[PDB]
Amino acid sequence: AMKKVEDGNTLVFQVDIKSNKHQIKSAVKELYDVDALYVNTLIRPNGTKKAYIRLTSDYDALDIANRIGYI
Amino acid sequence: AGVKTFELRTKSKEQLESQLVELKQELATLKVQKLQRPSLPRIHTVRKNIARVLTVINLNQRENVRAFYAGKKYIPKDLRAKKTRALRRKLTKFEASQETEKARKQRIAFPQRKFAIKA
Amino acid sequence: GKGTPSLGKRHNKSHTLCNRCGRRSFHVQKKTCSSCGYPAAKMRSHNWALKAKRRRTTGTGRMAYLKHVTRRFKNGFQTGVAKAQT
Amino acid sequence: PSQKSFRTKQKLAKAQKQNRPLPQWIRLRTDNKIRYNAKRRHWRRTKLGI
RNA sequence: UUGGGCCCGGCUCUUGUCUAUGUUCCUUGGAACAGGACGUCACAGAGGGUGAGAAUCCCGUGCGAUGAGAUGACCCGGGUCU
RNA sequence: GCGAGAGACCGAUAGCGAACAAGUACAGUGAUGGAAAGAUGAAAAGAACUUUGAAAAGAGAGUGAAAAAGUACGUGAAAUUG
RNA sequence: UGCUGUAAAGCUGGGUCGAACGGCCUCUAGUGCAGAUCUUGGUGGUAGUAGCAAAUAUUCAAAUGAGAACUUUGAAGACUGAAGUGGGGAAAGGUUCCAUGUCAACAGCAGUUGGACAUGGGUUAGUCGAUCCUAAGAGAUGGGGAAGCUCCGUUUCAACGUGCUUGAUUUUUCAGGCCAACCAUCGAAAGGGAAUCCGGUUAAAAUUCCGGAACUUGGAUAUGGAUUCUUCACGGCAACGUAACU
RNA sequence: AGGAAUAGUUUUCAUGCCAAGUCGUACUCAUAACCGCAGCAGGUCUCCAAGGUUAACAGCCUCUAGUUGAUAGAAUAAUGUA
RNA sequence: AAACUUUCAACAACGGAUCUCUUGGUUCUCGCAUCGAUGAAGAACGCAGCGAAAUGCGAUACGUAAUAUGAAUUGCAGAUAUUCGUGAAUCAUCGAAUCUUUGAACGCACAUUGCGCCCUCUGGUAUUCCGGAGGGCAUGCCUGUUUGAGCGUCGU
Ligand SMILES: CN[C@@H]1[C@@H](O)[C@@H](O[C@@H]2[C@@H](O)[C@H](O[C@H]3O[C@H]([C@@H](C)O)[C@@H](O)[C@H](O)[C@H]3N)[C@@H](N)C[C@H]2N)OC[C@]1(C)O
Ligand SMILES: CN[C@@H]1[C@@H](O)[C@@H](O[C@@H]2[C@@H](O)[C@H](O[C@H]3O[C@H]([C@@H](C)O)[C@@H](O)[C@H](O)[C@H]3N)[C@@H](N)C[C@H]2N)OC[C@]1(C)O
Ligand SMILES: [Zn+2]
Repeated sequence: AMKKVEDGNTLVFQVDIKSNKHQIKSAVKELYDVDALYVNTLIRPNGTKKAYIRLTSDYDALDIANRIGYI
Repeated sequence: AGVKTFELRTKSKEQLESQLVELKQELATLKVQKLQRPSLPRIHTVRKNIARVLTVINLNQRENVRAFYAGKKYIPKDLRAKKTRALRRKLTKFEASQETEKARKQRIAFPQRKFAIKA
Repeated sequence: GKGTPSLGKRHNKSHTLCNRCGRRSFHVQKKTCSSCGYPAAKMRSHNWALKAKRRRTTGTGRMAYLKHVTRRFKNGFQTGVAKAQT
Repeated sequence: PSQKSFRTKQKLAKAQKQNRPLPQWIRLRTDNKIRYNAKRRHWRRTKLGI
């Protein structure tokens, strides 16, 4: 996930299993003030949902991840 | 410990919902630190603080509706007494005490006397 | 060839999971659970199978509501709140 | 199969979760009786029956 | 011969608080709750716990005392206005 | 079903199938079928340390009233075996 | 170790052991085992025995390691021989995938190896499927049976639209005009069906990610073009042509 | 039905703008990942298909790709199996 | 004579009998009447600082409120947690709440996390198109309301 943060401008989150892509995009806009280029989702083999959120070129995923606090 | 319930009941709807926002933001920050510390007992405190704020909001709003419907003939079914299904089908006190005038005259005319023996 | 060779041709399920009892007794073609009788309104049971009644009866689950009727009955089906002792 | 339904995959995830050995700190508790997980399942020995 | 609405009681139900007298000496033992000596309480020598058979170490047991809250057209002892 | 008190009852192959994470593990497409399994010690004090060995372990040591109690643990018969 | 009794049995010396138990007078019973191809559990001889022989076949050296016939690398010798011992999938399984560590049990020899064991990681779609359609068929509904669980009927003896389009009105009201033969619903990961390709990328994902280049459907809507004084375009004998062209 | 003259169209002509939800997606598909109690010579649907010989997608040899897996050693009586 | 076999004794094995217990079972008696559309019983899936189960609980998830009480919890860790106190722990008590996906199970459907419609608010230049939040739309029957149908029928 951190390789994708570095090398694809993409942020990786665990999300609620009931959420769709529209809600995830709205949530990241409301929580972190970023524009998602797209949201790709995935249900992991442990039953939890993973979202691949690529930001637009107007944002830097590494800087957002630093501000969030996990890098 | 966390937030105190008696202090929450002094706050208004806007103060309660803004304190809710602060607590959820603080829980989200703790889950980020969870990825590295990785044992945070503090998460338990913040979780139960949210439950208390959510409880106080819901009970504050439930009393507004109860005061709104006070004395109304028809009130929402989750504000009605919930004893059992059979007890709610039972005749009311007024309905069970109804008496025909024929029966009422008989009861008045011949009441059960109070008496003793040997005198 | 009715034994081992024929046993190799078992890859089509007659039953799948039942939404009501969760048991893998829902017959696919009949659309009926051989265990609880779903989607019939009443639960399947028989007096010639008492041990089957043991497996799935009141008290084998959570009793999330009946658990507290006896305590509520004792207190006269109170309405209101407890009053602080001064 | 690769083509599977949501309900099946949900059942599969739970079965993976329960297929773990006992956490070690359990055995240290006061009056503890469990020494191992008696409900282990291996994919080739016992089938899930779903 | 006279109806009903109300207030305090009783009774009925739930529930709080409170209680006697050895842990004295010797011997065995890792441990005394064992044995021996001298006792104490007992309307309490039921039962359990505590490092071995414990009335007297702890909880209880027995005996009562004293509060609180419900509920009853369809239980009664009194007031009460009509 | 809910709350209690009892017995010339059974005492872990007995007593309910189940005294234990028992209607569990497991079997059957399915209806259904359905076990085994209680006890170190008062207290883990569950054996520091040295030494031989790749290790498991062994030998010293140690704890304990007891190791003829070492989580293959109360006692530990017979068949069978050195 | 002995003693008593014809006997069923009783008592005692020594060893082991750790919490209860016995004599006498009576009461009571789920009261005495060698057998039941008895029941459950345990254990022998057989016996280090039968056996571990289908599918052409292995060898040298190095590395690792306590330990190498069996792991890895190199060098050979072979085989499957494209109707494969190759490369993918459907059903079924469900993490077996990958990396790291690890060898008590399992891999009927072995084990440093493994689909084993332990800890982590991993499955990204408007365009691939499902989802939709109907097939054989299944099945609600006014109903008709049946004591009833329910059975029968679906072209179903029924007053069966949670209709549609306008001229607009916003007054969230109107007003008309068209109709209602058919249509509850379920039934295909091989039938029918809107639309995506190439190159690159991971330890493990890719027609899904990255780079570039497209396409479909739904919606909004601006610009240009086209059309109109012969109002709703011209040309070709024709087959027909076109950027449009109620 | 609605449309002309100093003017209505139509997004079935070109260009431009916005959006496309949910679930599946790893891996095996078999002389060890499925079913036969098992890593069982059994069973289990289908796609791709090189050179030589040849009528031939048969048999025999080979390239790409993949394996070298099936306890092993020493001998070579009888009786077997092929 | 050894080996081997057999008998006995001692110690060591194998195995789990015996003995002693027992938060279990079994039977008898006594008292009580309280499930559900106000959504039960049951099912699925989740929830803990570190959990697989059992126990508990439901996105407020080994629990929230309230009342009582009065210093723990404990395997380890830990406070922006507490001690003459609105205060540790407490299914102690319990009257207020929360209560996922379901289930008689109720918009339709269900081997699908499939498909509508209505109302309010809200994002995208929007009465239609796309998104989000909240609230709704089952069947049989009863009483009533309103809107109707039939030369069944009265009168004008
Ligand atoms: C270590 N193995 C475990 C273990 O828990 C085992 O326990 C037995 C235990 O039951 C025995 O203890 C026994 O004690 C008496 C008496 C006959 O001994 C029995 O009646 C009783 O059932 C049993 N508790 C004990 N002597 C040996 C352990 N291995 O029981 C189950 C097991 C899987 O075999
Ligand atoms: C004596 N009473 C009769 C009553 O029995 C009934 O008649 C039915 C008639 O309706 C049926 O006929 C009806 O139903 C059939 C259906 C069964 O397929 C339809 O196909 C047909 O079109 C329809 N007319 C006829 N087939 C039988 C009569 N007894 O209806 C007519 C009636 C006069 O009331
Ligand atoms: Zn069922």
